[PDB]
Amino acid sequence: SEEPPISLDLTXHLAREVLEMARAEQLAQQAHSNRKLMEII
Repeated sequence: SEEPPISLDLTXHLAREVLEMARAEQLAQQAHSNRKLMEII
């Protein structure tokens, strides 16, 4: 019910998944896509 905030702490760790991976995949798509468009113009 009330517990140590276990899910949150673990989210602390796997933020390297859902924030670093997510943010990286965004930077990747928005690098290469943007750089393709930019490379065109």
